[PDB]
Amino acid sequence: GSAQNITARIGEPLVLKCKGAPKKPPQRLEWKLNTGRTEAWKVLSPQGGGPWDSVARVLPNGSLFLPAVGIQDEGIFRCQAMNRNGKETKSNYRVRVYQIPGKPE
Amino acid sequence: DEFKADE
Repeated sequence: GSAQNITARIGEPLVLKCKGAPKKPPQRLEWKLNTGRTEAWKVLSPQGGGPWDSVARVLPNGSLFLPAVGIQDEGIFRCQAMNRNGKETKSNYRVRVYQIPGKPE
Repeated sequence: DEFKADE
């Protein structure tokens, strides 16, 4: 992949994978995503255990599933994992919603 | 500017 462009619409479901992790989650992994304008950046984990209608949920295989990505959910998805070999796997996927910003406040 | 990604 490496910087993959993914288009989506407000209220549309979207799923992303974290390059590096196999079918099942081996060791601990840290995911980070930047959305909004600057104060929306949040850290994704292998266990969201939270409301999907508000944000999204994390798959057991180490993936990410969203029920409906809103215009505010727009941003960039970045994942980082580490294998037993010592090397780490990087994953960057840019996501764009329907409506876009122009003059925020 | 926008994470790793950049166009």
